[PDB]
Amino acid sequence: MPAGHGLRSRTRDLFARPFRKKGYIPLTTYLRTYKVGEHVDVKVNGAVHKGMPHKFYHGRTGRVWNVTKRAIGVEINKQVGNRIIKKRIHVRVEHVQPSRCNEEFLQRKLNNDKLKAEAKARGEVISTKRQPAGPKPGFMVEGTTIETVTPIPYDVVNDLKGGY
Amino acid sequence: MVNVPKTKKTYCKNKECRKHTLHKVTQYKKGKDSLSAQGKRRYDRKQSGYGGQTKPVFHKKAKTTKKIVLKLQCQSCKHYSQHPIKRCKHFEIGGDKKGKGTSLF
Amino acid sequence: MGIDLVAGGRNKRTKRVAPKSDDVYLKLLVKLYRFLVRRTKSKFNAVILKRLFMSKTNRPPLSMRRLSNFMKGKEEKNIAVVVGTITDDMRIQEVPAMKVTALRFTETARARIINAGGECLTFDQLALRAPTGENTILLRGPKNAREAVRHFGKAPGVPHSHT
Amino acid sequence: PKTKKILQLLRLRQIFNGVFLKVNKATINMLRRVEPYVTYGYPNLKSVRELIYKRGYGKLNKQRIPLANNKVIEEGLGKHNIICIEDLVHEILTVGPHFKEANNFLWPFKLKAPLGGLKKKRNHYVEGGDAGNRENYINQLVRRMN
Amino acid sequence: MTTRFKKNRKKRGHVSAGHGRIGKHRKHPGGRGNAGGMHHHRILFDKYHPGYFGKVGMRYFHRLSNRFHCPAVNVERLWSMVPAEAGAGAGKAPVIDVTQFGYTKVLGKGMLPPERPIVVKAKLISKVAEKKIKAAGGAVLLTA
RNA sequence: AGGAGUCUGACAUGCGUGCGAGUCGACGGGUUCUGAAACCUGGGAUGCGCAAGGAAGCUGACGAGCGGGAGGCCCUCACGGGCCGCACCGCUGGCCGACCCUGAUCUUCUGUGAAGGGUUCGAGUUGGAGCACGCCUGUCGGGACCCGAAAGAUGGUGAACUA
RNA sequence: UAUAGGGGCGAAAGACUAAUCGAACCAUCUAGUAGCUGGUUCCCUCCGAAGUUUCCCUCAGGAUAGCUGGAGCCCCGA
RNA sequence: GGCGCGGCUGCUUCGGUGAGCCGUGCCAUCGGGUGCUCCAAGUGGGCCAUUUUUGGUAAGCAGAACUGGCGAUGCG
RNA sequence: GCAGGUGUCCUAAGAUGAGCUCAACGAGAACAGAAAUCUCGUGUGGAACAAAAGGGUAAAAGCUCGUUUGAUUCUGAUUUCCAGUACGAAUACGAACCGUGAAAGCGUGGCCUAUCGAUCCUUUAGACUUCGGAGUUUGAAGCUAGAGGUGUCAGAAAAGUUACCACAGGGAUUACUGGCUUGUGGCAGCCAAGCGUUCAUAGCGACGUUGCUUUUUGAUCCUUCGAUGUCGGCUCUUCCUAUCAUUGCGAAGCAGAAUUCACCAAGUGUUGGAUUGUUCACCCACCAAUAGGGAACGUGAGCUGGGUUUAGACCGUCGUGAGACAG
RNA sequence: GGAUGCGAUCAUACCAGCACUAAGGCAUCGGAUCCCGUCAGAACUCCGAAGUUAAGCGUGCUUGGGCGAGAGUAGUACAAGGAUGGGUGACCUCUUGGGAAGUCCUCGUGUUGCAUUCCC
Repeated sequence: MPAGHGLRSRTRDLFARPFRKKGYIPLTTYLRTYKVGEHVDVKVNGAVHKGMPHKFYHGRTGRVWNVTKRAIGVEINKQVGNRIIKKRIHVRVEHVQPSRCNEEFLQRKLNNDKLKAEAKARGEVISTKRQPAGPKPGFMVEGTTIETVTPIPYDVVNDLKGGY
Repeated sequence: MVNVPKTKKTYCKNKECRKHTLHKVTQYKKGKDSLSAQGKRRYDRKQSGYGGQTKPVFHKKAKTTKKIVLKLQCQSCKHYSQHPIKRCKHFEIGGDKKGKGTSLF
Repeated sequence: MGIDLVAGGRNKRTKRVAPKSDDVYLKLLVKLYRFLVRRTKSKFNAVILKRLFMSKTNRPPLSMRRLSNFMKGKEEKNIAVVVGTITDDMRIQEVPAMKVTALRFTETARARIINAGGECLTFDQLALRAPTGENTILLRGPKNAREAVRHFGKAPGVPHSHT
Repeated sequence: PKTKKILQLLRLRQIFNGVFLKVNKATINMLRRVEPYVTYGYPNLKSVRELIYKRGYGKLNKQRIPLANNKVIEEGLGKHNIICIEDLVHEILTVGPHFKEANNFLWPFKLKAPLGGLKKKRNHYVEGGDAGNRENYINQLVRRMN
Repeated sequence: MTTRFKKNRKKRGHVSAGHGRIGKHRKHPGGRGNAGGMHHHRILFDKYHPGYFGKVGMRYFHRLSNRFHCPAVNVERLWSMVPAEAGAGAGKAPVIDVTQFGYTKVLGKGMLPPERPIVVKAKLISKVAEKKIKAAGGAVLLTA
């Protein structure tokens, strides 16, 4: 028999829910709409049957790239093997969960910068960190997106895994 | 096998309406003939009586299984369409009628 | 020893004097730059040197048009450094002046630039009178342009999707 | 290969290479995927002198020419503090302003095989072996690795 | 491995389209037609090259417009015009001249960019519904 | 001692050099040495280009930045920022045919053609090119690195053996 | 002294047709063709394999990536 | 990365909103392990050990996974 | 490898909206058991969803009712296909166009997790294009899209024998000797139900259980296919011991006495014949007893040549036949 | 301090049991000519206040069996890295970083966001 990827094959978390998550999901997830650059998990609710990606994707965190009507496009990168590319996944919001880690982070960034302003008008710590930031030119982003998606086509793990 | 009405309503493909109207279903074969085709390449290319590649008429052949097999012909404009792939066999038609519900008898 | 350090032996070695420069006059020019480079401020001449060693995939035609829009008076008619050659392809009544320096020009390009202004300079006269190599614009390629990146083989080669 | 990648991250590219590391549980969780393959611990102030003196080598902007007399008093870079030998050994082990990045040495100590040997290599500190964490015995071992 | 017919690969450029794959352009019909007879050629040059060679084209007379700005019949500026059926003027890239071009066909966005005062001239053969009514007159040029 | 990548074509390349929006030269004649060959020249041959689409009609524009990041200047010089600016890549969107839709002005046989949009495909700018030979390397080819079988086919020679 | 090559001759074994017969011998086509076996001749340097995946009348091969290596061009990365 | 100013836009009551876009100013424990292009190679049949396996009484079995080595690695 | 499905069946077994909520068990209904039906109470996913498995869902995705046609045309970003490779399939759109529906919306085929076919040709669809003096009819040629064969499913037009054979190769792969294994085979130990009049152990001894040998069989595929000569036999050398006899022993259900079991022990013996190619085995008289097991099944540069195992031929069986059989 | 509408957390929001939205801030309730509907106002639904608190909605309590969560009590299984560590062997073992489990006690018979906003 040739190998494949039976798209539906091996599915027990990927479609089963705990006792505590069984029954119909409240429609608030169905309603939730996101902004571009939101970081969101993909991880199906099993008790919704439509708008799902292909099951292997579950437990990866993606960036909301754009939206088409009802379902959203979220960008992810595949993993393991050889030379692997960024891929975009079409998923409704029933299977897509906002990252609390990212909110926490955003907050921890503001806290940091409230302090940066306070400590640069009357305070001292660092010095060296003040020298980089102040120079920089910025900005957004797609040069460095192509930079990201060229080493994650990884090098040595690919040859290591390419024979055994 | 299938109830399919011979008489249905559908959208036109065609650019004289380009909206919705009544359409008539029929199963189709003719063949050609008057010879300009493969039929000529064979007539000439006999060439020691060799039919040759005029046979892929055989293998002894048989697996059974189709797609819908239609042309739906407008009864109000003559512009009318064939349909896209999904999986049938065999196919019933007559003037339909019906797989009628409901029965008490 | 390490494996790291063996990979460290496997970096480049870019290094090359090209296999031949049959022109002796180019062949002397390409050496001159390692004496002058570490002996002046001139980063530019040090860049021209790599690009007049290594390749034909690197040696530039520049058209009078490709000077002409691109020099346009807001770095105010400096010295235009063309590593390979100028080519004759434009009519506008061409350049706003100009000191252009290259390995080679065509005779039509030589004629048209000097009758617009300045001089078509040779790179050696450039090295003599601009040894610092500043107020100078490195302009430019190509072989990197539209025809031909990987667009080879027969009928090509394509955006890509497949090829 | 995952641990070999960690031996490179600490830089350690050959046997009897050495690199100094800082103070944390987090660093020793990192180190304890490397534990059976290394020995580690604090060497004293003198044993870091009588290893910096023995086995220090030069920086980038040249090759290495070494941590020998002249070339640490007058040579060696430094923008943080005074780069010089006696002064650096206190600043690194006193662990203050930019001295986790003064190490940032130049870059691995190339240690001699130890004088009179180990007690056997396949064993940890508990069983009288060499591998693992041990303050006392590291300073013994580096004064053998001269 | 070799006999250069076991590692080689193969002998003639096949297994390549059918069942293995890459390469040629492959799997053909497709249009075919017209024959070797009623066929080519229409000679075609964009109006920017006559504008290259206006100033140096000093075998073409200047006239009502200023000395740079020349009437030029493009049929007698196009190399390989005589074995061509007709000479057509194509409209790419600017004209910055006050020319008068004579053609056997011209593009609509071939007059229009050199609108910049011009007289764009059909030759008799541009129609080509013009009277070779047995008669006499006009002709096509001949040269190697 | 002999004994295996040959020969050149095509198609694609690498490296190099002459001219560079064309380049490119047979054949003849003219002329020395030489059976050679050379040189001048008409310039065959009209490729690949110079722009494209597609069955076929027949049609056919070149402006922009944005980011990183080459470098000059202004400054002000321990530091340092501001501007332009183009390489090059990534990213954006309009255009030119083909398809599909709305089409003015209007011409008023007939249809051309401003404005504007969708869509994929190919094309054009800041993604502007070549040709020529030489020298390379591949592919396919011709026996195709070399040897290596039983074969199949054509036309002759054998009934001095043997039936 | 007849009968000559899928032809002859056979009291028929596939026997026999000049030491050659389930198709004579010779010469030619011919340098057949071989996913098969064998062999393929001077030095050194830098880096240094694959024995895996899809397709394939496909599994003693092709094909296409995967694994490599050179040559150019540029200035992140755990 | 964040903010403000100004234009333009959207979808969804002649209805409410942000988001997008452009323009302009302001303010912010490692250490070359490394990107892109052309052209080429044997392949395109392995082995073993360790760990986790599945079949098989087992096997110097068969067949995977994860890795290090032999193949292609000397020297002790 | 285990387990098991799809190559169908469906214009309602789709769509939507309102309205309802189970399977099932107890209790109740003359007759009815299969008894529906009718009622009440309890009733959360155990029911129901055509179809595997699995997972899903309770004013539903399930039920009921009406209506409806979107199983419409054209386009596709992207996922799967496959990390870049096609058809397929999905997951959405927009454009055109409708429905239901209060409408928001839903509706891009079947609860979901997705349920198949290029290439020439032919078929038709729609409009338009085109076939070489003009002119006019006829067909052709063609774009774009759908349906007709490929289940050798990323696409050939297609039966066997050769024991008359031949060739290139392979120990990449069989028979075969060798090697590994040791289920099978041989032999042993342990335990000792039980039987031996009574008595586990004179003897016999099941179940179960642990081993040893490598000499039967099986397994594997490491070794050889530029070649390892086959079985059986003979002769000739040598060995093992799990000993058949002989020596010395112990026990007995050892009175003698024939014996029965077992211990030590390999020195020497272990035969001659009838059938069969046989090995093996059956039989006969012998004998003290006529033991078993290895040495490439010891032994073909020793023999033999009966079998196996070429080319000839018969019979039976099978096959239309060539020809085939662990006949 | 809070009953009434729309919801979030969807096993801390149960089964079961005992007080309470309430003289003019509900549901039972009455008329069904009616729109609506059924077979049959029972449901459904136009209409509407005489009764009722008796419920349902929901408010004070009950842990009872259920369970989230945690506290002791079972460091026990299990497993990553490493050992010329042991054992005839299946197997164990030290070291390095980790470590469920049943019983008992306990907390808990809601929580949260928008409404209409109310008797005191």
